[PDB]
Amino acid sequence: SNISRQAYADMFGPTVGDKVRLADTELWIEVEDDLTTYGEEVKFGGGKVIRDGMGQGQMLAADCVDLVLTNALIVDHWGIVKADIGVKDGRIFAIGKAGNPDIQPNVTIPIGAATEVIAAEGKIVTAGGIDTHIHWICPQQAEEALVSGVTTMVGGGTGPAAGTHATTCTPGPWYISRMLQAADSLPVNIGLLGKGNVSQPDALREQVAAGVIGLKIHEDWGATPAAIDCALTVADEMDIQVALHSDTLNESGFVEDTLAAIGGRTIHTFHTEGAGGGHAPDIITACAHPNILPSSTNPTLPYTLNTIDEHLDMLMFAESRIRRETIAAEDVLHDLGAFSLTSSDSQAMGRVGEVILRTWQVAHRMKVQRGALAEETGDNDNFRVKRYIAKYTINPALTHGIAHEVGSIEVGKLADLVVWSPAFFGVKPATVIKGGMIAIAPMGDINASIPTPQPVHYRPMFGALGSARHHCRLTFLSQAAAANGVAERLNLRSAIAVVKGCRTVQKADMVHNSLQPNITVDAQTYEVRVDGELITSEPADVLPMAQRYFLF
Amino acid sequence: SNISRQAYADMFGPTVGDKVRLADTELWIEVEDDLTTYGEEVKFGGGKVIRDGMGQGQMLAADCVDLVLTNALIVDHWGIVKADIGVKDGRIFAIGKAGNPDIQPNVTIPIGAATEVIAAEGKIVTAGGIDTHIHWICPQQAEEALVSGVTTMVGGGTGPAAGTHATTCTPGPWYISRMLQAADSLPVNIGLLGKGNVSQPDALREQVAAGVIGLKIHEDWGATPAAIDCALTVADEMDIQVALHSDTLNESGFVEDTLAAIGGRTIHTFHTEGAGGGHAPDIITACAHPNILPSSTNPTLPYTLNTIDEHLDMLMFAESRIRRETIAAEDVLHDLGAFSLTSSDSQAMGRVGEVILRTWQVAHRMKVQRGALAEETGDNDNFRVKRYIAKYTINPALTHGIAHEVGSIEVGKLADLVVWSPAFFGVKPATVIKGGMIAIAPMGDINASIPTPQPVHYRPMFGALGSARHHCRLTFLSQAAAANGVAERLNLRSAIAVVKGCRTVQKADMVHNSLQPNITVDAQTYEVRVDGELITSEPADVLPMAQRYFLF
Amino acid sequence: SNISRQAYADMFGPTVGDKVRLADTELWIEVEDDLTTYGEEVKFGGGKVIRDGMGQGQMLAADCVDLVLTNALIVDHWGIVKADIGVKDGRIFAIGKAGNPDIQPNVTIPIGAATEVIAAEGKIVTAGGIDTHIHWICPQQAEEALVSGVTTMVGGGTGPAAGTHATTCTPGPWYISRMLQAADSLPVNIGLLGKGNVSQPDALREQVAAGVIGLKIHEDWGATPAAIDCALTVADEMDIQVALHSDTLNESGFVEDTLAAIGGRTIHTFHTEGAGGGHAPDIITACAHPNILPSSTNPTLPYTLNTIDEHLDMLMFAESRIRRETIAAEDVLHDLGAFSLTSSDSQAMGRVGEVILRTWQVAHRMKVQRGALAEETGDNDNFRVKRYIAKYTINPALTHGIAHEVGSIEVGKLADLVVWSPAFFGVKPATVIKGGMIAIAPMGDINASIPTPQPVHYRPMFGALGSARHHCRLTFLSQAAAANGVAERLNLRSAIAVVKGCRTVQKADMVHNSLQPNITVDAQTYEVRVDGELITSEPADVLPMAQRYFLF
Amino acid sequence: MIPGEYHVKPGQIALNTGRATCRVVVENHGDRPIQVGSHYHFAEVNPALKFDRQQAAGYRLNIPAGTAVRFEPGQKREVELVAFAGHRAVFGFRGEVMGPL
Amino acid sequence: MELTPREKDKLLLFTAALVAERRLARGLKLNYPESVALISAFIMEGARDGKSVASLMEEGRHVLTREQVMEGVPEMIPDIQVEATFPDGSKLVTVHNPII
Amino acid sequence: MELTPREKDKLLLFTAALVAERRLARGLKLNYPESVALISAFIMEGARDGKSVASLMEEGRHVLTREQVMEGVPEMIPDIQVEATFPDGSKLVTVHNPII
Ligand code: NI
Ligand code: NI
Ligand code: NI
Ligand code: NI
Ligand code: NI
Ligand code: NI
Repeated sequence: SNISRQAYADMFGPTVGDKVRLADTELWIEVEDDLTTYGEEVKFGGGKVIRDGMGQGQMLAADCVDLVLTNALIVDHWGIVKADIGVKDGRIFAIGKAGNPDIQPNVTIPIGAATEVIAAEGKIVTAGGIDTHIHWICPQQAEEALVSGVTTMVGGGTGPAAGTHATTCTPGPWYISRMLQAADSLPVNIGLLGKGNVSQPDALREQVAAGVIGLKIHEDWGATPAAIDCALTVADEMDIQVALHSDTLNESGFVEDTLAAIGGRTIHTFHTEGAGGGHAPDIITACAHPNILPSSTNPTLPYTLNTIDEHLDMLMFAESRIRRETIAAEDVLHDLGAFSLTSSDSQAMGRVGEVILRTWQVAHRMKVQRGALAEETGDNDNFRVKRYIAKYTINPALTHGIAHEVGSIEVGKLADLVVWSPAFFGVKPATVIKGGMIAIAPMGDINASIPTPQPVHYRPMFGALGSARHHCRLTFLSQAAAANGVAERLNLRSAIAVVKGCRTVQKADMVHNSLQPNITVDAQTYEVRVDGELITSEPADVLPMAQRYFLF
Repeated sequence: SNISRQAYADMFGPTVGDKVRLADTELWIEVEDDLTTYGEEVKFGGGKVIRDGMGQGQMLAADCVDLVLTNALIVDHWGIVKADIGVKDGRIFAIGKAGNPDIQPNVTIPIGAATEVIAAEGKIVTAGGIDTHIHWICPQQAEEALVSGVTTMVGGGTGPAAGTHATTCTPGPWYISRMLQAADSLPVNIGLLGKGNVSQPDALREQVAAGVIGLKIHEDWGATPAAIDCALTVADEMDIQVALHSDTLNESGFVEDTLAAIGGRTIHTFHTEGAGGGHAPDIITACAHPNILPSSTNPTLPYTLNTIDEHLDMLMFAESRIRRETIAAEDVLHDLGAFSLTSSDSQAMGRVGEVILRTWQVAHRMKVQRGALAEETGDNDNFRVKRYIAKYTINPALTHGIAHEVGSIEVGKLADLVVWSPAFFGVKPATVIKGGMIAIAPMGDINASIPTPQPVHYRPMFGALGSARHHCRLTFLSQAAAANGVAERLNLRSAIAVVKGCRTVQKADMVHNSLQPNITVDAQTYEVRVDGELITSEPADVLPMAQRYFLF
Repeated sequence: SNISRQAYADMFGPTVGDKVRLADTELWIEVEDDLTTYGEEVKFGGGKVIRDGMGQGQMLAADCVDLVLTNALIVDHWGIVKADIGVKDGRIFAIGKAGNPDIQPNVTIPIGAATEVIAAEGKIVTAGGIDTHIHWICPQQAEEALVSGVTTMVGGGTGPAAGTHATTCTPGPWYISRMLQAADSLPVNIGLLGKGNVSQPDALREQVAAGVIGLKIHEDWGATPAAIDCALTVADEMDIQVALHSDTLNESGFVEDTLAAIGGRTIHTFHTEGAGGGHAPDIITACAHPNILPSSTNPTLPYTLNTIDEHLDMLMFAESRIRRETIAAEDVLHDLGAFSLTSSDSQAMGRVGEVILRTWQVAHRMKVQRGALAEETGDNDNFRVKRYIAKYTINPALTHGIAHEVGSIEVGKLADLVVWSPAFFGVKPATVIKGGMIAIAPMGDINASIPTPQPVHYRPMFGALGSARHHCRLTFLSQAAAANGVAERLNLRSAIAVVKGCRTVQKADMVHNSLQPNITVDAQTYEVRVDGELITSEPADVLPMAQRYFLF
Repeated sequence: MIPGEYHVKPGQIALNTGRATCRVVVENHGDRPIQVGSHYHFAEVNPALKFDRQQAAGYRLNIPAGTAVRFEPGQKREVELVAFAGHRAVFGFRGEVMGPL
Repeated sequence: MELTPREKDKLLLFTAALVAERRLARGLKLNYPESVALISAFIMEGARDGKSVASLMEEGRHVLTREQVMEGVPEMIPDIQVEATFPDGSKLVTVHNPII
Repeated sequence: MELTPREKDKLLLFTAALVAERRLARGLKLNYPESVALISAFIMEGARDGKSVASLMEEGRHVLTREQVMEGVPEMIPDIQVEATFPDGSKLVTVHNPII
């Protein structure tokens, strides 16, 4: 028969050409494609399509998926498309048309008796976020982050210790082992960073051999040219990544010195703007280099009216570090693609549950201030949406060598997915899936007749329990630890994943964020210029994804 | 010497002939027997009986019980008697006279150095409830249920997924395995139901072989004659039970068709009244058959003034499903013994912590409306109490083939017991014991000098912790899974139990609830008649076990 | 250069000669020594000392500590000194001067890449408390106790059972095994006490062989001469300790009889004052004997205006047990060293989180009422501080044979440490470290930019999680259980420790609390006299460490 | 501004294009209501619905997926059917075909 | 009090409403969580008073108007559901389009 | 309401302040936790009202004076820090020497 577009959207979600506003921002996305056959969409419920002999077939478990997300609107770095998602064995099986081949056409995702269903019509589905700047100050951070849509956390720490408060470092074999064991209790994928500040290579190899997937060089432990060179030498031979928080005091040299010490070798620069740490006042110039993978921490994102005021006491010379000129420019550099990742810097000048939220706030503020990106096609912000989502998903995954397991909705990757209602996109998820099982979601009155009655607040699900958790999360290890049998020795219960490809990623590899601007910072005025033109922006007085959604 | 009856009751609880009001209902129970020897009762405390050489003897651990519940007033399907209960190795050792054979007479339960004591004088002790209609929407349901007095939960689900919201089904090997692993974390005995809606037997055998103890046929997945027949064929050969939620839409046939498809084979019918699902408007007629084991879900129990009003939006044709005529009759059918079980239907048209509470509310409303049962002897409601307690204990256990492990206070059964103060019977337990260890109980200020100071609220005890929990709970498996080594393969840590006898139970086997009425439903008026007489009842405006006990 | 003393204290904490007030009490401590080299103190942070090549050296993990607590002011039974503390492999490595031997002098604690740092300047560090009078009524007690600064808990129970409410007894093999398994879930070191009230030795040996490190003789189970003798005979041969709660009723004999039954054998007397239980009214006279190790429970500490009033209903003849004369004297006996330990008696006439707090309140009230101890040297309360801290740390450890593992800050002992801010000493810890990992600490807003924003309240850290917890806690076993393979049989996951030296400790072994007074109690008046002089004190109307720190 | 609002473009969607269809008059002769879903094999619906079962073989209701058509007792109406695709193999329902066709 | 998990959970709802109730009093336009909390807590009290499910379904739509809440909020709340112990036991109250 | 962990945690702070607020009203001199709770809850409301971080840093020092709190308390609180959702997102407010 026929059906009007409005009623169709109400029943199966939007289709090609329809636009959807992201939360309460000014960003609009438009469906680029729909992988269905009109009339053959699958729907669950009394009298619907997914019933024996109809939308559900007769195949055995081996020939059908374990889970199907129906009528999902995917937003990923590669596209904004409408499709069914199939999950099998904890991984993304396919993106296409679900159903029963016996009576339906174009079925690429077979639904059988062994298939569970999540109705995603009217919902936006994304990969789980990846935060690579975690300070393990307390375990409660994993729940906060998971609830926000972040499924992988990389960083270092031992708890509320002075070392960890300041640096993302898990110092030495003993603490590393202890933290690898504690990680099986947390519902997120975890990778650890050791202390890279030493001029003795063997002291670094021990930590890698013990289990760390990276090394953090921090000025508090001494970000000297010697220590930097030593860490990068070990990284080169052990295929682990290096994260840097440079010498703010310019004690051992200026920025050009650090860059020289690095010597064109791959390195992830933390909070490249400078407020969070780094050569004052020009550490931001690092984003011009091909070997530097630049990221921002979240408190400076985006530039608002109270930003500067709150930053002094949070620091606790401050004026050399907290610069309005570089803070204003950072937002633009993100819009242009010069800054490739966003991260938190949890409880050490960063908010753990605000990585995703703040990234969208920057995109919004840039659309309002600068208009459409030169790359936009059509009357939508599709490209700007792909550029920004890549910042907390695929790019972080590439920078740390875990893109082979997580980072995006592509076949064969771990099924770490987040379901969002368009009105709450980037703010409060409808469902957070880890390794194919729901791990946390909003849940109403436990004793109620339905799951919707108040009070509704996030509560841990079966995917966050005992052995089911162990089966749905990954603990990342360096290739060395993996070979030395660390997992068996510490008796780790979770699935193991090895990092690789940390030395070969370069700026050009960052999805939609590969710009290397000819950037300069004025030593006196602190003004940031690209090709001589001044880069700057205005501070927001009010932002979306804020007072309309939070109780406090 | 001599002692007056009132003082005796105050010191050791009531004896033969004494009556006790159940909570604030009109139901009174009378002690039918007392297994003590007056003067030789055991009591614990400073200067009491249970002391070395006196009430406590010299035997080794092997010759005495690990726990003794003293002076308990047991209410079970077989009797309402006063006695000491002995627990050994996590199981019910004996019901009789506890003490020391050296100086006391008639001792059948030896108390020694290895014996712990729970003072049960003045308290009512019952078997733990068994809910066979669980939707695993969230793990928090186990705590809610445990607190209410339910110790075994059977049902299906994977969490807050559309499939699970609607049906009690854990679809396929992968989810089944995942949920069996997650179950070791929950403080209740658990058995899982897979998706039975397929016309390919092998797709069903896989699920049974994977670990499910039953199969749920649900109209949302297609309750067709073909699918029904297929599930019952597999059940017959694998000794697992089938639970049914029939075709409400009458799409494949009317009720007589479904009944014909069943073909006299054993089947547990869910929410047999119809509101929760089933052939409109006469699925209730199923309770007339010998092979049908009928149960009700709890929101329609009992018929009250707000019942009809709340049921429409909870459904979300409604008028064909929500019928005052069948809802009013259901209460009576329970009083008569035509309906044999009560269950929740947790968060899918049912309240998880109200199975026991609502069952007693029905008994009360029926006593008030219909008076004494024809079976009553004496001026008490003893028989009506036995008929109703059987609904959420022994009968559910028989219907699903687990009566050999749990379901009642009989020797050799797992010690899943609930201690109640008469003023809070059926509402708020004093102690909930799992496998011989207290798992949850009301607990006052942790820092207080005694355990009674406010605030008192339910908190998890040692029986709900790590390995002690694993040792005090059971995970039920199908005989097939048990043989295939599923427990070892998934590395389940809890005790394992196998279901058996699911194909041989019939209506006649339901304790005190075996009536097969010649019931008819009027297609137009929806009136329920038994032998031509109209079955009906009036709705309550106020109920016991409600506003006097809850803060909200 | 030079630096003034005030600025020095602000930067590195106090040094030799400086005095610090303990919380809001009148007790002042004075630094007796400083193990640093002025100018070479280690400090962490941007531009500080602990940086590569500087305060941090080039040694491998094996040649440096895993953790260093910098500039700590230690208060232990052996001294009140300023020093750096080194922790390696979960144990106290050294107390001395931390740093890098390459450029610094007198370094005894090498800091390398594998070293984490806890800034302790301005903070007081102590050993974790040890409570040997725990009633395992609920598991929540471990968190309450841990937060207060107690890291080891010894006692008995099975949960909220009548036996456990009254006595610290885990009756028999089955419950003992169950509780040993449950203990891996608790973040404190645990040792269990079985029921010692039997006149059959084999019934006692079974319990020891099963895992208990001691036996509790309690009047509720019959504290008869026969039962007492039997328990002490087994203790003598199995090297386990006995704790006693004597016959209050004087039913089998008076105090002199019990003492005779004991026959000079080692025994730990619980609540030796009498209120908590014991021969009325003179059980207090036990502290005169060389084989008696006397302890107090905390509700009677210290004597205040509401003490007597609250004690009657808490008891629930009362007048024979609750005596103002003995309650007033108890405080003095502690000040003199006649009473050697303080404990709680958790939820059975004792407050679990107030052992440390109340011990300091007694010291304060005694300083105010009696002035300086004869042993004091200098204008400080150093000796009184050492005498009192020993009561809940080293002495309890010696009495129960675990002093080889815990009890004080000495090399080779498990690193169970508590960091305190001077303003909150004894009330609310800044950090509680178990086996070298922080297990609980105050933590602000999880989503905040720093860990300090409100609300700040105690939350579990990584040292309290899964396997990391198992690695940082100890389960104590009797030598017999250890040899019989109980740990492997029950599959205990935590580190195992064996008790030894329980039969050889005597009053003379109690650190700073070894007085054996010629004490007498008047049968009629209840007055306590030592050498004929009346011992007594006045009740406090207001105490420190109370209303200024608690919300309720 | 409305959070997460759609901006659906106007028009319609043609369903099940390129597929055989046929119209059938159906009458409910039962005393109870019957509701049929979009993808149910029409030839195997409740026996009380009277129509040409032979014509409805391998067909289902030509209505938007997941919706249904209801027939009250005594109700007679004309519905449009669309043929099954895929392998054109029917399994389940009343167990009348259980195989291709 | 022997509070069960559901009773303690409802203390969370009650408290969220005290927050919203105060802010409304200051003259602020309520946001999403505040609005849901206020209308919900109102229904729980209606049940404690003994009002019928039918009456509460209607009264609940008159607690807050579109002028007392932030823009977009009314559209974010198509309905509000909450259960409470009525004189005749626990019942579910669904308030459709509560804010207008 | 879909409350996140941080929102629920803040209900704890709000509630501690109701306790302190009542006691202050009775004429009692506030202790340490009560004082921290009162000033903190005041800042969270300032943000809900839309006051700037700069303004709150100053106003926060005028909620309680040394005569309204127990002895030693002012010295136990060198500063008070709390975060809340301002119109422009979450911000941190540090109030130095709030009690004088
Ligand atoms: Ni940094
Ligand atoms: Ni950082
Ligand atoms: Ni159902
Ligand atoms: Ni159900
Ligand atoms: Ni005692
Ligand atoms: Ni005790």
